[PDB]
Amino acid sequence: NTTDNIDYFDISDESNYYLISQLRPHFSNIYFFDEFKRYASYHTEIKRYEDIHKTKVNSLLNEASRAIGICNRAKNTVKGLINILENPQKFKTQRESYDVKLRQYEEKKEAFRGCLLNKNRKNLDQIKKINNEIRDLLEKLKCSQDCQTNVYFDMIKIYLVDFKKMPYENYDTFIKQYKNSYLSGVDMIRKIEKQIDNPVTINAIKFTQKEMGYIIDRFEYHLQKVKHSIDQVTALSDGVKPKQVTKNRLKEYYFNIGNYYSIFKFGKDSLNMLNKALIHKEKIVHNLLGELFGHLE
Amino acid sequence: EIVLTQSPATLSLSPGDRATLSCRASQSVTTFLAWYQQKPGQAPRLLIYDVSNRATGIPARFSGSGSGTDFTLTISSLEPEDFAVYYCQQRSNWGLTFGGGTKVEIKRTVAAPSVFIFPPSDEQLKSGTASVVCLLNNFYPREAKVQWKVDNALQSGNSQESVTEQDSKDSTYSLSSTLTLSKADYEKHKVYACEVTHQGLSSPVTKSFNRGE
Amino acid sequence: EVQLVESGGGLVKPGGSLRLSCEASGFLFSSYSMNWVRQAPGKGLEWVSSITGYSSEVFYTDSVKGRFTVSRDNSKNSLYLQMDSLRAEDTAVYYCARALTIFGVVITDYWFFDLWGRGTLVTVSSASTKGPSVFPLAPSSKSTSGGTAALGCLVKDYFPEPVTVSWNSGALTSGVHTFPAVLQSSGLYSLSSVVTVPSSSLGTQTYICNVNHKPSNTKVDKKVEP
Repeated sequence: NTTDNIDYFDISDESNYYLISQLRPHFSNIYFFDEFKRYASYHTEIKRYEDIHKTKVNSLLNEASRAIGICNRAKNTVKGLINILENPQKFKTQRESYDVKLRQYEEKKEAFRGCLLNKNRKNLDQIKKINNEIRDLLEKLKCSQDCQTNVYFDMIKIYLVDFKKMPYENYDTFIKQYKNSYLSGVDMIRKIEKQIDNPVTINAIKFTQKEMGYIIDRFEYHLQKVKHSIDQVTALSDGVKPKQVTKNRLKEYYFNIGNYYSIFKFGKDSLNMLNKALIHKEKIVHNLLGELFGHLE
Repeated sequence: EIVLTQSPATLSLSPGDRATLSCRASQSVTTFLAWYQQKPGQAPRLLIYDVSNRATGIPARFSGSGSGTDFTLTISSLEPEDFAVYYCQQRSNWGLTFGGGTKVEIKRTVAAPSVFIFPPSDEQLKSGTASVVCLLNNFYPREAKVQWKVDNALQSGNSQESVTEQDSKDSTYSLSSTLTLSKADYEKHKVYACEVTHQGLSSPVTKSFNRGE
Repeated sequence: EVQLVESGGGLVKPGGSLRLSCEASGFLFSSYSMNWVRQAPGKGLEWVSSITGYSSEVFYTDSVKGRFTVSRDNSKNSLYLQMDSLRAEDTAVYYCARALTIFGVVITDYWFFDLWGRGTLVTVSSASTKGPSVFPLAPSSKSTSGGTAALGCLVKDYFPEPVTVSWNSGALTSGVHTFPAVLQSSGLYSLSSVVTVPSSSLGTQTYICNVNHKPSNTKVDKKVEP
């Protein structure tokens, strides 16, 4: 009944365009930049990226991990604060109320989440800059209204092979069952907390249920986005396939399927983390529920 | 610095015509060029970004074309509102540079200026300076030559002139030339004339006055 | 409402310093890059400097490199320009401009300007603030045209810009041509405001020349009698 990893916490900025994760590469835009270096492979006019793209994105990623590493002192502050609210035995050692200690969790949690953003603010402009350098680089293609779609649909074929490698329904019925068994106990404690006069364990259960909710909606959020990614590129394969498009439409294309794939890789990374986090939180509530029903004397 | 030349420096067309302005660059700027519009007493207004993309809210009559060094802004059929100055600007290389800008103006019938000359006031000469003012009133086109003669001696180097914006009611410009000489130099000579030349005049008219007369 | 409001303009001697502000409202200030564009009187647009959304990078034109500095406070939705060691050629109207950013599948922007402010005037000259002296450019029966007579009002030697000249406190507006000022060799400004009137009206109707110079706090009313 102790949480050793709090990587499930995340925050997006006021743009709602940048979602910061504790897992590498912290920005889904990094995966999109990796996919563009595979786009410049097939085009002879912009093969210079393979040298200029790697030197640019690698420093953005290295600064992204540097930014999140600064908040480690604040990361451990709430990692040790939820270990007190989760464990009644560890809570019975300190000498402060549950509400007074719960406000320390909330205040220091926002400090940790807010730190992840403030340290990455100057990186938010660096992503916009590389996006521009990617768009302007595509202007060097020796086409105007005759740009070739061959490489555009080659990546579509490869992406749907990579997307079937993940079992979507395995994640879908997992969270549906865990959410059904989550609200079960939420609507349950509220109906039995008055029969058993025990405030130490039930307060710890409601808190571990509060974080269980947050982790769940983070799972359903990333689950939809990888579902939306898979459905959209599938329709691109089942849709019209012209041989020639304007140079601006091709830039729309690479940015479309490039972002579609980065959301898939970013979601699949956090979905597996949230899975291991949900089961760990559920193991805590299950055993502190057994202590509530195991001592009827 | 990547300079942007915009010749023709000015266009004189009428509503319904087609204005096709140019902007040429020293170095090549690919297709990273923008077009702005500025009216007197107002801020510039973004018209087109990256050669051919129209900004939001601006009418469809504004078109964009060009690549490399030679670029073109096209207004299909001009409207009374479209008459202003148009600047081009590049974002390719640092040291962001603008073009010289070219003003489009309303073309009307040639109108001759009403010319007037004012002797310096007696209160001004009571201090040390002397200003003779020549006013060219409501003429078109703007191109006008204002020659200052003092005792039929061609003057140069002591004149200053200022011109108005094209009027919103009659589409006419107006000039005010101010020849400011010394008080000692003013009392030395007697006859002061303002010789103007305009396309609306058969021959250069002259307005003159004799000192103290 | 979406707007940019500049502030802090004024007048200083060569080598002095001023700080211009710009308060944005109506949009999320942090997501946009910001710029400064200046326009000399009667001249064209010149880009001064630029700053990114979160002050990650800043850039300057060569003429102000080492003399100016740009800073932004996204908490106060404010853009700043610190102008140190000013020169004569720095006299211009400075504009606050917003960088054109696009919100599609990703955020991207151009180094163009989609939003502008009204701008403020910055004048750098060793000349001191001086009130305008106004002289009547009186009409005469010899200089009259067919049926029109021209009378004016020369606003001579003032500093700095601008002046406002009206006739009969606003009752006379038609036929009026207030001309742009010229910067004399003396460093002082000077202009003339004329009006074309019927020649028959000279002996009966009065013409009052109202000038207002706010920097020097002077207001002059010169009656121009023939």
